[PDB]
Amino acid sequence: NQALLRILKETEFKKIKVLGSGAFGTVYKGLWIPEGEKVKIPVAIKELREATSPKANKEILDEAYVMASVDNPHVCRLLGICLTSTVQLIMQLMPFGCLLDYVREHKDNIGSQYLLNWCVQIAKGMNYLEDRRLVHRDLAARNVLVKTPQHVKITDFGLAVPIKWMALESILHRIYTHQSDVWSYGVTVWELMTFGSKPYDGIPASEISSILEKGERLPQPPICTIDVYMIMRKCWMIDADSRPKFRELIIEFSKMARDPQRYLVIQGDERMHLPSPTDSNFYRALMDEEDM
Ligand SMILES: CN1CCC(c2ccc(-c3ccc4c(c3)C(=O)N([C@H](c3cccc(F)c3)c3nc5ccccc5[nH]3)C4)cc2)CC1
Ligand SMILES: Nc1ncnc2c1ncn2[C@@H]1O[C@H](COP(=O)(O)OP(=O)(O)NP(=O)(O)O)[C@@H](O)[C@H]1O
Ligand SMILES: [Mg+2]
Repeated sequence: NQALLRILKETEFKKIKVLGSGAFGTVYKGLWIPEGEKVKIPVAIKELREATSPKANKEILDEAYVMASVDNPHVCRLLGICLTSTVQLIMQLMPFGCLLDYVREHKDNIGSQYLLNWCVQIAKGMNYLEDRRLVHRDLAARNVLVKTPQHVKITDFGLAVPIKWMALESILHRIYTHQSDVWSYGVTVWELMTFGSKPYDGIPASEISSILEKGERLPQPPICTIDVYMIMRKCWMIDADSRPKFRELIIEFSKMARDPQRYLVIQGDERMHLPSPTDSNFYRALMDEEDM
């Protein structure tokens, strides 16, 4: 459906403030000025690294239409594109940022309820991408965006190097499947349970494949019970077909989310903020009106 990707003019939007960069380009906080109107609508804008040719832009558009066609509460959708020399991409602005920075800044105030619900939502989004036959290839806490504290969405999928998030067969044989995404999901969960720790911190990326082949894995986070750690370890099995399926990950984390303090051991957990019905309805009406 071509109607899901809006082709924008350079003159109808403006970059306002840089937000960061990653690997494909630089992300800005921007404003869309609807023509003939007086309003300023905040947007996110990604300007590509290098300028491109009409041929490479066709490759861009072909993938852009796919990323504009997703429809799931836990998966971000691409909204627009500006075909300038350097192409500019447009999606919804998430004022809370990515989940990695969120858990790092709130590391002393995040309860077991939020952590397990984030795992559920990430698996729900990943299960949708598999249903659409879309391989993520870059699943990580940095590519999980926070719309509201109770609602996260996965982003930056389908962009065919994050060595420390890749499955062993991706490092060794550039093999990317939905089962290699499960490995990245396991590392993503590890990031959340360590409140944003860098996986294999201090180990050179050139040696990661060596340590994985000989049997070493990311260590058990201090707040994790053995039940949670064994899920992460199953995501990191050498046989890709032995790793759990995302639909299985949804069920298992939903079970643990029903009794969070038995599976996560967090200091002050009984004193952390729970999602209130009053808070969730307020958040929805102001920032998050989608179906759910
Ligand atoms: C020879 N030459 C090699 C490279 C070249 C090329 C370059 C770029 C894209 C391409 C095409 C399309 C997307 C991306 C990137 C890319 O990074 N995207 C993110 C994405 C992915 C999935 C869902 C979603 F909502 C967003 C994203 N982050 C944003 C942040 C702010 C504003 C807009 C944003 N858009 C979408 C494809 C091919 C073509 C051939
Ligand atoms: N729609 C958005 N709303 C708010 N912040 C965003 C949005 N898209 C991206 N960002 C942020 O912009 C910064 C740069 O994003 P990006 O260029 O994708 O880098 P990255 O995610 O760190 N690297 P990569 O793994 O390649 O995607 C990060 O801090 C993102 O969280
Ligand atoms: Mg990203």
